[PDB]
Amino acid sequence: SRNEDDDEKDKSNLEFYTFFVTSENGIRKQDQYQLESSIEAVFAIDIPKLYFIKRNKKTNSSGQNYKIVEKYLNDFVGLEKIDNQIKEAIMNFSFYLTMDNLDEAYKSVKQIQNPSIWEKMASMCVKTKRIDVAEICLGNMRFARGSKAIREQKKEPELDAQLAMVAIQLNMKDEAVKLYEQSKRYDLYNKMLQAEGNWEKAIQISENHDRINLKNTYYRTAQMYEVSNNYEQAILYYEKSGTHVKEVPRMLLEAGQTEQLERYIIDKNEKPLFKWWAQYLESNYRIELAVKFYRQSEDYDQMVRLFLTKNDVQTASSICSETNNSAACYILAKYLEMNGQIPEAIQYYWKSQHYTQAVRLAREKGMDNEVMSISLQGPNQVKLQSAAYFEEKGFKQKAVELYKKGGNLIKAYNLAQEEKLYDEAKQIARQIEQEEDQRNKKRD
Amino acid sequence: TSRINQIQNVSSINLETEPGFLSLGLYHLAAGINNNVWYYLWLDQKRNGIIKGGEMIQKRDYLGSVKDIRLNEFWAAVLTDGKCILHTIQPNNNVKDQKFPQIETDKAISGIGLTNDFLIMLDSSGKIRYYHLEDQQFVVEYKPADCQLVKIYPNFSGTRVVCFDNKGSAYLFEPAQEQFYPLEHFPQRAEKVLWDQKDPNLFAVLQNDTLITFIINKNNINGTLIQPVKELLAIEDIKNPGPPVQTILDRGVKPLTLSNGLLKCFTPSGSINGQNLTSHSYLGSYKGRDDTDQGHYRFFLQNLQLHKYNNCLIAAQFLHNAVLYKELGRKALEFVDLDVALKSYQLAGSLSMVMTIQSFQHINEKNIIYGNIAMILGQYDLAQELFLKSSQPILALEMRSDIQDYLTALNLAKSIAPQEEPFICRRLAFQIENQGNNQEARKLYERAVLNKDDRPSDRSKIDNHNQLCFAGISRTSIKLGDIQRGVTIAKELIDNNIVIEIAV
Amino acid sequence: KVQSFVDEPFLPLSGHAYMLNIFNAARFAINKLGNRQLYGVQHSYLYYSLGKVSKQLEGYKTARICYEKLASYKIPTEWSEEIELSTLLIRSKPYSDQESLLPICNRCYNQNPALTEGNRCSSCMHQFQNCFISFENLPLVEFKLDPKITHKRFIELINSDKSKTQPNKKKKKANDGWQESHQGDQQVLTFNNSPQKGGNDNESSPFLDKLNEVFEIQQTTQEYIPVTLDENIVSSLSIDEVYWVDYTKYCYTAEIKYYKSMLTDIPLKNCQECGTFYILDEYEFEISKTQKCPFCRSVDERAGPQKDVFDF
Ligand SMILES: [Zn+2]
Ligand SMILES: [Zn+2]
Repeated sequence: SRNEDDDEKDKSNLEFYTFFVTSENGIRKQDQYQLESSIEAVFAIDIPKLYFIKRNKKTNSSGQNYKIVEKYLNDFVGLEKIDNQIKEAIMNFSFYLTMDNLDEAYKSVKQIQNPSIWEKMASMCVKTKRIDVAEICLGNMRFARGSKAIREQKKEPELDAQLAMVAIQLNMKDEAVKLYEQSKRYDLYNKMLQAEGNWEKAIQISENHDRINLKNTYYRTAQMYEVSNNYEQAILYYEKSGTHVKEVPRMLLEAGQTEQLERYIIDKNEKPLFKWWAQYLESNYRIELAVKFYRQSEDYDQMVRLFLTKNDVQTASSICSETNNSAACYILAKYLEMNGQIPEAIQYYWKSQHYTQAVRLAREKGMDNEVMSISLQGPNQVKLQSAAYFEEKGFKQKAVELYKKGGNLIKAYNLAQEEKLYDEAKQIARQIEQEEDQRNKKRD
Repeated sequence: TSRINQIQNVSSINLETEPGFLSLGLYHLAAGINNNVWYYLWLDQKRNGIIKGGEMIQKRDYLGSVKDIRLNEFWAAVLTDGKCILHTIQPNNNVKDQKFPQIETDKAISGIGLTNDFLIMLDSSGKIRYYHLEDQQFVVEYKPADCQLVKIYPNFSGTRVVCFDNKGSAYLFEPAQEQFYPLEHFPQRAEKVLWDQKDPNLFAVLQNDTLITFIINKNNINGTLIQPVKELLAIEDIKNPGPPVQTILDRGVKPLTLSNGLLKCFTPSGSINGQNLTSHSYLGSYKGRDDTDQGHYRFFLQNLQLHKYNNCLIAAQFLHNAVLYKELGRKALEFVDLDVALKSYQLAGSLSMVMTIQSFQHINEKNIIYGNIAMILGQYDLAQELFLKSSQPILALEMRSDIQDYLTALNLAKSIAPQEEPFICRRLAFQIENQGNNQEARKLYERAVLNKDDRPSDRSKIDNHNQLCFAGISRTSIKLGDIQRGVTIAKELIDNNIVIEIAV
Repeated sequence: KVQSFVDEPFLPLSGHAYMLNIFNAARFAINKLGNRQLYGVQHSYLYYSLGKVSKQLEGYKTARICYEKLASYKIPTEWSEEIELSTLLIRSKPYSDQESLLPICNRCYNQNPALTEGNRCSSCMHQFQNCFISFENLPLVEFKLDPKITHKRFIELINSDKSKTQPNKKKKKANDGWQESHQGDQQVLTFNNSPQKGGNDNESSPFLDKLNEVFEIQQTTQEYIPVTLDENIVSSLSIDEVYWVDYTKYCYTAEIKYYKSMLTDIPLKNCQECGTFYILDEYEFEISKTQKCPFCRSVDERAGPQKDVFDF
């Protein structure tokens, strides 16, 4: 949308190019400069400065004047601090870098060295897309933070990403953005845009390019809003974020706006919110409201727990008879274990589909019909344990029957030879030949 | 006195004798005259609700005088000139007296302190003892306790204690660490110390005419900071010790307690003044709607003094000056306030700051963060020492190699982790081809080659190091006239760009 | 799990089973991780939760150790005073833990401290096992099979050996071991400060004899070598107790691990899709509550083939 028209006012049609010319390498391009529309003509060329002619439209006279404008070269922008002997070293290093003569340039820079000179070194190395000299220079800054960034960023297949990271380290964001666009990399650029501050632009870039880290961007924007104390914006971007069931209560209790949390939970009308609020009410000794919100959240274990805290077993029994929850029956039987209510405890354990505990308790206490009834509907392991217990008991015929109805039929066959019966033995033989055929019909 | 700017209804308790000592508890009231002690109760424990009149539960008589009386909620401590005793207020049916404290010395307890569950007794010999109420045991004992003890003042829960000693000295004691802390810049005639219920860090000391405020800091880097907060009007010009802030108190008035930055000043005709310390007074005076700039800078200065970093951040965002942003970010970073420092640095306009800040917020380890903050902010040797004190000295070795000092880095690498000797040696090779010492490069590269050829595992890194060291020996032999070996080893090596550079 | 516990404000009077489960989870995580400081964990929530749960459940030694560790740690100022107060309060409590809670190491029959480096005991070098739902120690031991023996016919041979080792009263080793255990019984208990040595060797079986001989060999060598079993012990075994873990669905031939349960009364269920152990009680309750395997994140076996084209 309209990114090519309004920028032509200050842009001219003249571009400056710098070249080093020698017999060995012929002609090589060194740097490019874009001249503004205010620049009228090129005056001359000098090593430290470039001079141009600039129109004076603001003059009220008929004849517009022209002034000289002095500018620094790309490799000399920023260095305002005594430029007497450095120009030779900079020119020599650039000239040797045109032919990539590494050692000659290194030995030319050897004799002086300076941290500002080293950062200009690194900047022009980033400009010329060289990595080894760049990392050597970053070693020569004594800039530990940039080295740590190098170390954490070197684990990347794309070298353009490393170049953009070094550009961030040397403070020019436009070059890093251009490099990221060149490498078709957006996630690192999205992270940089999120960091620098323009959150909405990062959201737009993520949604039109990545759309994967959109939830992360929403969460980060919500966190930023929370830092800015904008509670409404924070909760809003929480519901637009992936998770909002737990972040909103945490921020509300951190701020202490209990009434705002109450309005929010009433508006949402969600079971986890009811559970959280009831838990908090129980924490601050509001038993009745906690019970009401538990009822609104349908957590029967909590009502059984609370009624067991006050030894109000009658209402817990009524609730477990009405709702018939499994875990409520389990915890009620757990309480009855201490309360000396073994029959009802066993019945509730059987109801709650907790087979082995009930069957083992009844085996110790000596109940016969209930355990076999439980094992008939139970898994194979419970069947085996209960019927082995019946082998240990005085009657073994019922153990034979429960093996026959159990998952081990070869055991029933072997018991058939052990007790040397005929009718039940022939029925077991029919069953075992049926199972042999069933196994043989699977795959052969 | 629960509410502010108004006093709730008073409740009357009847008496016939006039006591010279008064003590207040959560539920009871103790009135003590010479060898006579009176106890009063409201309702019967539980929750008060309606309050009844004074009830005479038990009149207590003593052979000696009642020097001091203390009463927290459930037990009571009575002092006599030579002996301390305990009592239970609610029950009188029990016929078993409390276990009498003190030892065969049976000397007068110089300092007594009651907390919610603990009793501290300090004797004239200079020994402090901690006693559990329900267990009746000496959990903590500290006999030496510097030279000699004079006065004691504990926290409301017993976490901290401050001891005033001879020649007007002061010390801080923590039972958990069992180590003393000397104190500095303390008046020699201060009579009492008042803790703050809002924050345990802040407390106040009452001189005969002046009030001083002190704060305990444990989040400070490599230091537990205690210092009198200063007053300053300079525009970040000077950060050096100066006169402490003093609050002017009226003549013949005693502040009862300090809480939430409010002191319960008591003045004649039964008047209670909340007032304020002259450090939070301007904090409460500032409103922040329009105000001015000098006032806003003073508000920022006092917030920085009191470490109220949220107010510091808002004061910063009001004024877009970059130097104030940098100073606030540096201070927040030094006080391990990562979020505030990140926000301030981002408002300043730096990305290299926030990258490392976000990287640091990942790690929750203690010494690692302390060393990382030190090495980002200021000196590097202290960060190396902190990293050595940590459980990851490899980070310290990497940091030392990062500075490329190579005088301490090699020694440290040999000391802790000598299995990384090759790589760092290679770096020295570069340095030894930087200084022009061509001959030393040969032996350094040869030693590195032998060291990496000794270990055959993980052939990828070994091969990369071998190629780089072969390039090094080739170039240094060409530079030294050893043409044959250099050109040969250039022939066997396969990496094309390196061979091209050597040929160049 | 421990974070879902800690972010929820704790109940002053909570269920004992919930507290025990939280303590077990925290202890297991601390033992397994230790010092790797991996991405995601903060090492402070675990210690704080372990300290609180131990204070609510005695555990004086573990409470003291974790409180010292947290003192070496840095925490928000909301918890420092509570931590120091709890430490000074627990200073008066008796030492030597409370027993009946330390895990029991199999093939050692000794009691070990809750926090023992990378989830191994001091007596031998053996990796522990836990039910992921409850984080409770399981009575399981590891054993290997001979390379000559192939697993496919190993199954049928052990099935035949279990089947023959019941009616035929001529000669069988299993009933001989059972009768020897019933006849002779040695049970000795010795008390120490941290450890407890349980001399329980009543069950005289060839497996246990080979196990104790191998344990003495490893003690002599001061190293760990997994036990290798021959055909006789393999024939002496049964079918229900073996809980071999297979990775065949991912790789046709990579490895296979074999485990034996000392206690046959307790039932164990092994999910082969994720290869994880569970107690039948908790696993059945979770399956009834939800038809998805928790760690496996797969469909339940009882349900039908939910994997259709639409889901694909
Ligand atoms: Zn062991
Ligand atoms: Zn699974």
